[PDB]
Amino acid sequence: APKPIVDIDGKPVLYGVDYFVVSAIWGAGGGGLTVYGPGNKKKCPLSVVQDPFDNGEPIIFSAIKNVKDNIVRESVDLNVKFNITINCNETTAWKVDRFPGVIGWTVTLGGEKGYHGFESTHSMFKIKKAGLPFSYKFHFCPSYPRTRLIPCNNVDIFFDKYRIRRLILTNDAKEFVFIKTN
Amino acid sequence: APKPIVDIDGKPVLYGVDYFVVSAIWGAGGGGLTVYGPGNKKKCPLSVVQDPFDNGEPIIFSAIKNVKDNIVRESVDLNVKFNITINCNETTAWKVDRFPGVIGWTVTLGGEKGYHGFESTHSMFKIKKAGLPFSYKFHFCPSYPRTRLIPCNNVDIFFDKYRIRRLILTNDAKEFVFIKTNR
Ligand SMILES: *[C@@H]1O[C@H](CO)[C@@H](O[C@@H]2O[C@H](CO)[C@@H](O)[C@H](O)[C@H]2NC(C)=O)[C@H](O[C@@H]2O[C@@H](C)[C@@H](O)[C@@H](O)[C@@H]2O)[C@H]1NC(C)=O
Ligand SMILES: *[C@@H]1O[C@H](CO)[C@@H](O[C@@H]2O[C@H](CO)[C@@H](O)[C@H](O)[C@H]2NC(C)=O)[C@H](O[C@@H]2O[C@@H](C)[C@@H](O)[C@@H](O)[C@@H]2O)[C@H]1NC(C)=O
Ligand SMILES: [Co+2]
Ligand SMILES: [Co+2]
Ligand SMILES: [N+]
Ligand SMILES: [N+]
Ligand SMILES: [N+]
Repeated sequence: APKPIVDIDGKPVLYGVDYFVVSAIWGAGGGGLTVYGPGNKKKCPLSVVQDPFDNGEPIIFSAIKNVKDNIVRESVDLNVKFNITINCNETTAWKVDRFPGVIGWTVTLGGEKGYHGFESTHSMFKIKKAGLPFSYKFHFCPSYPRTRLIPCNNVDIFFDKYRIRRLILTNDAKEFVFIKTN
Repeated sequence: APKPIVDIDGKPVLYGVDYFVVSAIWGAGGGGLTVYGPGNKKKCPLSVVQDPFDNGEPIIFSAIKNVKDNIVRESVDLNVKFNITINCNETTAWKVDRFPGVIGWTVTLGGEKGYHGFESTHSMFKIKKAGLPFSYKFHFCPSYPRTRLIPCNNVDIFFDKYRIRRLILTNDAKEFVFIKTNR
């Protein structure tokens, strides 16, 4: 079986539980994850961004299949959402999609949950071990049937024209640790 | 008070207890610390090197002042040694010195403990927080009087001509975590 993902305290990361997802590297690159709109006058729609000032907002992982031990494991497709309320008309779940002002594929909100065909895989992410203590990266490469529209890639930070730290699909990966919220 | 140094399990690092001192970064940069000679036919004297293949050899920190709670704290001068036996006629304690064949100041064996003579400060190291989870660097800059011979600097890894991974004083710092050997 794939290895369990562990949190910063070495305990298994679990589905249905709030975690902060926080940069493993401190300083300029430090910060957890939150949401923000395009960055100009429009408030909506939202994408996933890095907050440089704090550990960000709580995130919950949801399993695709029934996972009886409730443990999140390496390189298994899963769903991701922020456990917060927002004022845009969309879910708080992550997906890969086009986002205005950003070339390429962005991690946005408005994601779906579960498998129900090709497009639902655009809401599936994998968590893989990275090269720092207790650290992981997000990777997009679903193992469920889908079209070839979105190429497989790691998730990393990209500074947009407003210097908002967007998460996008790209060759390199951002390293994160998981910190149980409570 | 300064914060405790913590080990990879988040427990305070203690004086007089064995730890492996292991690279925070995996892959090519991975491995703990051990000792090796100048790299040619001579076995002696020894310097501190990174073993790329495993967590290395056990290391013990010793306090310079009396530390009642026995906890190693950030930015406090301390002594470092390997808790191993060697076949060179020197102590297993770390110090900064010139080492045969290596340009600049190297972390070698043959160190002293405590504070008798200005030379003994060349065996004093500080552990400072680095920018990765549970990660730290060694910094040489003693807080006790000494000669101006050895400049303050961080400790990092340098591949010598044999590709032996020497620890030297330099601007950049190698990030390490501490793993209790009885774990
Ligand atoms: C998701 O966020 C919710 C909204 O913050 C959390 O529920 C809230 O938890 C508060 C304590 O942190 C408590 O005041 C509120 O009563 C509660 N609000 C509602 C509408 O339930 C929720 O936190 C979890 O669920 C509740 C029932 C408590 O057991 C918390 O300790 C749990 O963390 C967050 N997480 C989940 C998985 O829903
Ligand atoms: C320093 O290294 C010594 C030599 O390896 C350790 O002592 C040895 O520990 C062995 C168990 O790992 C035990 O078989 C040997 O009897 C013992 N050898 C001698 C000469 O004592 C020492 O380990 C600590 O002390 C011993 C007595 C046990 O209590 C161990 O559990 C301790 O870790 C190493 N550490 C120190 C602080 O001396
Ligand atoms: Co070895
Ligand atoms: Co005297
Ligand atoms: N916004
Ligand atoms: N040697
Ligand atoms: N001296």
